[PDB]
Amino acid sequence: MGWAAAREAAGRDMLAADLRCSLFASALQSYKRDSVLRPFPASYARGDCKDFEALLADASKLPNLKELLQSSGDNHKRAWDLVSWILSSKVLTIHSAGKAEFEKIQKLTGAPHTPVPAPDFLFEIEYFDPANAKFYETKGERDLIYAFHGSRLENFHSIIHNGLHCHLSLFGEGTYLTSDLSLALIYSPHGHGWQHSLLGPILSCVAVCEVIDHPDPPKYFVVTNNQLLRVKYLLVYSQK
Ligand SMILES: Nc1ncnc2c1ncn2[C@@H]1O[C@H](C(=O)N2CCN(CC(=O)Nc3cccc4c3CNC4=O)CC2)[C@@H](O)[C@H]1O
Repeated sequence: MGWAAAREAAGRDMLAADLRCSLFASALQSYKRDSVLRPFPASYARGDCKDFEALLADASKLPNLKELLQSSGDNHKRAWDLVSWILSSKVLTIHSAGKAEFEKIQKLTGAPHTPVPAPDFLFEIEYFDPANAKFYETKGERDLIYAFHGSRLENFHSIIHNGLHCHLSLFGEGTYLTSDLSLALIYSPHGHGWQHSLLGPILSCVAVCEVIDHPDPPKYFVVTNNQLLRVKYLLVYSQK
């Protein structure tokens, strides 16, 4: 996606654009970047060779999104290229939501049984076709379940773009979900986001999943076929 298209997208929802940059920074900065930074910007790869040192360096030169947008940049050329890539997707996009939807989420997942904190920011994932149509076609007459999934921040760039995978032979294969946000949170410790983020530099992210209902101390449950679920919301918490 081009620079003018990037500037319109970022201007329409800066906190959603900022999140996508913060989640990219978190994956990039992680020692696990080789595996967690997927999708990877092809501009920073030769063949199979990913140049994480070029990418880490260029990432650390990105100004905050207010500065990037207010600066008429042909000098912020490398930054625009990178932010344009970050905010591009033909499959989905992300939308800032108000805590008028945290009420909705709570109603969908079920009233909490244990004290829980309120997210500082909430975000919804909009899926475009064929992906969107495919999900509802798979769903059919079956009703949708809403459950939480906690994870380390460096995993959310890959979780969002590639979806939740199923494994990591051993113990327990499939994705673990819970209707108690207090259980999901123990799997979502604070991680390092982006120093120029409007959300703040240290964040915790919890996913809300749309689960197609099929026979599948707080209670939890496991989803083995990954065609039956998708991240629909993101609960973001900033450390103060
Ligand atoms: N596309 C992806 N990119 C990077 N990580 C991805 C990914 N898709 C899934 N994952 C990540 O894989 C990790 C994974 O398989 N794991 C890690 C931990 N483990 C058990 C476990 O998940 N238990 C478990 C138990 C109860 C509740 C919750 C969890 C997790 N979240 C919860 O809310 C099972 C194997 C996982 O943490 C997940 O968030």
